Amino acid sequence: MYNISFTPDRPLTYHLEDDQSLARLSLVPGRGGLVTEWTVQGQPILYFDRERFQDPSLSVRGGIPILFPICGNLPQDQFNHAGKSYRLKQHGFARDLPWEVIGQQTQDNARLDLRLSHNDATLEAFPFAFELVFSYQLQGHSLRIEQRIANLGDQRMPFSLGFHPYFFCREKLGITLAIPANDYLDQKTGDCHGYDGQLNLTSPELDLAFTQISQPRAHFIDPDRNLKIEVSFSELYQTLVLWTVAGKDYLCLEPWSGPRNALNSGEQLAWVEPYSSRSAWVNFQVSTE
Repeated sequence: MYNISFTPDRPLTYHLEDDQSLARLSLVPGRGGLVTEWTVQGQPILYFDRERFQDPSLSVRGGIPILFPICGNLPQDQFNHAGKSYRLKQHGFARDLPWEVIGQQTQDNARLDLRLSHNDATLEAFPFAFELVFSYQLQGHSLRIEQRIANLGDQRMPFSLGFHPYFFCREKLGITLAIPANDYLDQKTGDCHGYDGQLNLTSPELDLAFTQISQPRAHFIDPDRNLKIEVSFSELYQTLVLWTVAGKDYLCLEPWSGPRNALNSGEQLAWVEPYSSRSAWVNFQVSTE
């Protein structure tokens, strides 16, 4: 008898936990400093397409992808800077590159520190000597990520930074929303719409961009699972995006420093002075309401 079998590929994965809160998280740094899965008391708070994550060429669907130096795409997939023209794919390249672990702490929480540095390939699509160090801290029932966006070059650096969390969500109908806006932008069509404080998340596809928010936070409550997921953030984030599609069980409540095409329009665009850096943070709190 002749047999042949094989174990698939599996990237270097870090595991974080608080055996007290029964919280465990999986972060795989070589794939964009990406948080893939997160569980509290064994229940999946994040959605993650494992099979898809197997073809290293497919975009990640689930977890918490990082958007830098832009969120969304650009017209013609480009932007001009100082006469010259540059090409950037949707959501930048941070999501597509490996990060290095430059730190670890286990006293006040489970803390993993990752670094993403510019390089020749990166400078070819974004001419700025950037350096990012993100800190992922896991405690009790929450996940906090702290960012330091640095410009190690000689001229101002414009940029956009975003987190694209895929929160687990099966029974969408019972979902209670709480987005601090009065209007949103259906990025699909490009038409605006009034927001009353609720919406049909059961619709075939919802791709809303709330670029006018009145609170440094937002959340949603799912009775079926009897718990709420709240997103809070530092002032670098001025836009809230909501992604969801019929079938796939996830609801994205994403904090963006700026909307699509901000690198070109200047809307909520951000800068980092030469040989300087700025910091920010995003927080994720789960509650058993």
